[PDB]
Amino acid sequence: MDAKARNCLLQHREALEKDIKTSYIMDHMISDGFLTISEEEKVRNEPTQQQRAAMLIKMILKKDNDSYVSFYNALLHEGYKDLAALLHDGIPVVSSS
Repeated sequence: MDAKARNCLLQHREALEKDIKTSYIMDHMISDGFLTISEEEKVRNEPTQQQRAAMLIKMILKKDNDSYVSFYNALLHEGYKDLAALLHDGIPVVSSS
């Protein structure tokens, strides 16, 4: 069992905040079935500062780890293999061991 992978998505807020900002990528994913769509109408105007993209990412892992694996394939479906590798490179092993 790799618990570090769960921390990768939680610590990937600074990477997604600059790369993927609360948009179709984050919305089309949550509405995909991971979390109820009712949360979308809330996040739209619930947050006010950077916390907006901070609660949207935590919500992904806050539900289950299965949604985290889908987001990796959802980005590779178009052309995000660059950033997608960043997450898939820390989920399994770190670097040395």
